[PDB]
Amino acid sequence: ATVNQLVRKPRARKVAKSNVPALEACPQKRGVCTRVYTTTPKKPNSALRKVCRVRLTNGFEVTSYIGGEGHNLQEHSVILIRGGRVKDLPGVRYHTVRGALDCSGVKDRKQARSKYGVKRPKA
Amino acid sequence: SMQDPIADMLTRIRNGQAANKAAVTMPSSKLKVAIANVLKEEGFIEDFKVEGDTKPELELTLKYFQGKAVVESIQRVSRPGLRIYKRKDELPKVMAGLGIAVVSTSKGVMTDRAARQAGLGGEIICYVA
Amino acid sequence: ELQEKLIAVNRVSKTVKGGRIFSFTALTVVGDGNGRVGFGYGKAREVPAAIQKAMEKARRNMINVALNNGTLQHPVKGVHTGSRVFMQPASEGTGIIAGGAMRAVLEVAGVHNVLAKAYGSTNPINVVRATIDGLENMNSPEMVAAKRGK
Amino acid sequence: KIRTLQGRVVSDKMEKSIVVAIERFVKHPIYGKFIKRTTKLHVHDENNECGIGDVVEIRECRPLSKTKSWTLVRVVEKAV
Amino acid sequence: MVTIRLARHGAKKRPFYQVVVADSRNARNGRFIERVGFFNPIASEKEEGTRLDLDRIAHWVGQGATISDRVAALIKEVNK
Amino acid sequence: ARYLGPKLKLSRREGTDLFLKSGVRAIDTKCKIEQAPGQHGARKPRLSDYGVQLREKQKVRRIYGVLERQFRNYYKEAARLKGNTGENLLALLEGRLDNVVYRMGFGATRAEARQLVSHKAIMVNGRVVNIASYQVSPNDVVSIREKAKKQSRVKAALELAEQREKPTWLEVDAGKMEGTFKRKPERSDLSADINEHLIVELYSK
RNA sequence: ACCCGCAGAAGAAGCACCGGCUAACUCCGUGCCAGCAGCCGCGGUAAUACGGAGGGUGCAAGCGUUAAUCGGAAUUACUGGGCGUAAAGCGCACGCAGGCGGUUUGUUAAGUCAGAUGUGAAAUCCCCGGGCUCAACCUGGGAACUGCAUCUGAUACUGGC
RNA sequence: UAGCUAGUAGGUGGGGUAACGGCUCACCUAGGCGACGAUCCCUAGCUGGUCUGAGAGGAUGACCAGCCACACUGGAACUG
Repeated sequence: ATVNQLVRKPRARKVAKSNVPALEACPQKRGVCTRVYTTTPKKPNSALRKVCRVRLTNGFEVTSYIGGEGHNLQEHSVILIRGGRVKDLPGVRYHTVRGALDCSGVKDRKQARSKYGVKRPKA
Repeated sequence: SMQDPIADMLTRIRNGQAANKAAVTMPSSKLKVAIANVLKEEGFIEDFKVEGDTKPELELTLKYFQGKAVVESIQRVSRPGLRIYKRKDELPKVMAGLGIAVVSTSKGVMTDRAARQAGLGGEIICYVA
Repeated sequence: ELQEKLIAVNRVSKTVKGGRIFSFTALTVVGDGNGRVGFGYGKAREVPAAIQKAMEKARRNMINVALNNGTLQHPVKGVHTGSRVFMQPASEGTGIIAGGAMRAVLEVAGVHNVLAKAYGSTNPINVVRATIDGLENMNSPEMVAAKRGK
Repeated sequence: KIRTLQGRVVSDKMEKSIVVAIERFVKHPIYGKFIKRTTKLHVHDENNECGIGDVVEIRECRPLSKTKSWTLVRVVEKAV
Repeated sequence: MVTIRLARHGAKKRPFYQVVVADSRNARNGRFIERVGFFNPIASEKEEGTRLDLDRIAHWVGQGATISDRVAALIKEVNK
Repeated sequence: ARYLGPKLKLSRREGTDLFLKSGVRAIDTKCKIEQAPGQHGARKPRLSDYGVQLREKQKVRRIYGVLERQFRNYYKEAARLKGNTGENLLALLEGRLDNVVYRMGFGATRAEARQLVSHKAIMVNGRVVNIASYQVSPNDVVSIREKAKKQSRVKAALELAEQREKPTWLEVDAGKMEGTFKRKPERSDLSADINEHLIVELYSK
């Protein structure tokens, strides 16, 4: 550029990939879950993947991702929703937390028990 | 036009070396001559002459040792908008000491070696190797 | 007297049918650990041939490094396309300083008291051409009857 | 030493005081070069020797009036 | 106006106290212009007990600084 | 906890006894000595070659009884006060109180020498020391506390002092259970199985 | 505090990871399905990648996960970027305010630099040392805040005249 | 979002404050301000400082020191 430029203005910079406005700047929110659907994934693989429609207890409505040895969800029973990157399906931003509210853990685990939910003690 | 003395003097010399010229000519001034008066002291030139009275021209003869080249870098680095000003220790050690810096001081145009010996600082005009 | 080293190996990309080609590329270096270096690139079928074409190129060239106080005689620029390399001297009793891939070339030249910046492509087969453009741009005077230094 | 400035008269439409414009240098926000900046202020005068285009010398005093702290010292150069 | 007083020399629950010269107004944190020894209220049979600095006090003896109740026995705990 | 499980595994990974569980003649003990672990072998990939320095760091960590977080701090101290970092670090871990109690023959192994420090049996310059990280310097005097000098595991460690290389930089006498650290180790005067030209090339992460 | 007893090894070890980068791996179940990952990718009967299982790798009283903000991005180029084409030169010319302008001798000392005074606390990163078992906390001076004001100077260069 | 404007702009009296000044009650004239973004609208505690780094800045405002306002709210006054 020419040596007199960049007067009375700073440089513009880029935003750090913020994408989850229904969370109100919080790490998580509650949602009731209303419908479940199936979506065709990208790149050639013998696979199909699932999504759920979620109304949030803060007046929003979005589509969220589901997995962890399949799904356990049911209408209006209440679950948690947070940000999670995919990749796994196109056009999606949100993820479902396991071992919390109506959402189950993973049945019978011997390692990695601090991830994706594990059964409660007794007996 | 003669709008800038340094964007003339250094450019004529740097391009004159790419032409393998023994000597190069320019419109003369007491600033261009004060720089030649340092280049001769540090051994870069073997001669310079000023001729023309009321339209004076400066012609300086580069001191070659064997075949080609006499300057391994000849840059201004400073700008007319904001010039490079340095305090009495802040004088640059050009090409890690294989070159020199030329300084404008209240005691005239001199080397960073001579400015440091005089306890002076000022404005940098040339960075030379 | 003599130091030898392997820097890089890569298979040729080409899908040729059907399958891929069996050609490989290699990059090796030779030096003395005292002030000299040479380099070689080679292309042939499978690594045990490609590495030998690279060694036989590296064993056919040798350039001197200009040294003073055990470090570079001056800071120097050397360029090949996207590899815009600048090499500069370091402090007394030093070696890290050098790391990454530049360590592999300075290890056969013998001088880890040298700092580098690539200002673009660090691609090993191309940056090695820019460093030796810098070694051809090293000054050895041949000027001490008029100019200061040494 | 006294606290003084010089500047040009730019409006003489008031009952006693005058309006004067002074110039100063300020640094470019990244390239550090000095560039020129105007300051336009009211100046205290009770003698009425000058009008627009004239250049005057001014001194900084005690506060003289609401937002006025500078007084006219002398005329330095007349327009034409 | 300065008085000879104490200042806290860190160490949790373990009082060593630095002896300092300061004006006896406003907050007691800092405000001291010179250090003149250590009160050392926790030393017992050690060759490094209660200490003075006979040069740093030399402007402040006699009338030079005020003496406070806190240090009125310092001259008999030091050697001497 | 302090290592846990069998220590002799480290001596099988070399094919040479690594001075582990040593007693009396330190030979045989029907422990599978000089035999390789496992059965698949054999026939193994020949490193990255970057892994060669990570394995060389492993040897020094297992021998001198230190973890990565502390090894990085010893490298930072060794990269100072002249000489190369590889030689300086290999002499800096030699200056540990737990290693000096082992070189003075009061422990047959570094695990039982480190036990004397962890159980506060060790004295340095008339002060009792409970830290194994304690730095031993030129002319420092190290001894066993007077009512612990007669404990028999220290007397059983003297059986190795007549078999090992006498450390040229320190001097000791079991008739008083007292020794002195004379000088800082030099690589011309102490030879090791550690590759000193590899442990300099670290970090690199 | 600091030291000394009674009880009996008495109450005290996990967390992530095991296809590749990435050290650790093999044996069954499934058979392009179902499940898995940071990215590349895995899966049709020999799956080290899914479930199951023994051991192993790395960290350890912690180990993994994550949110925001920086950083690699010399991928907003002050340090340190471009505009024939891949992304950018106004349709074009004129011009008020701004930016920029030959040369020498006087003169001024604003800008620049020099000799000093005053200050930038506690700290920063760093060099050397101290009060307490180490350390915090507290230090006690260096290195330093390269600016801002005043005093006393220099006049080449830039600007004023 | 490009215009804003009768303490707005200069002047004359007498008050007020510890003190300069419209701070204040009353006159006499028609000026003054805006691209360094005035006006209009939204939103808000913050500097020395921190993390990263050759250096600098977007964001942040703990420490260790400073610093604007509030005590339901909208506001006022005395004592000092």
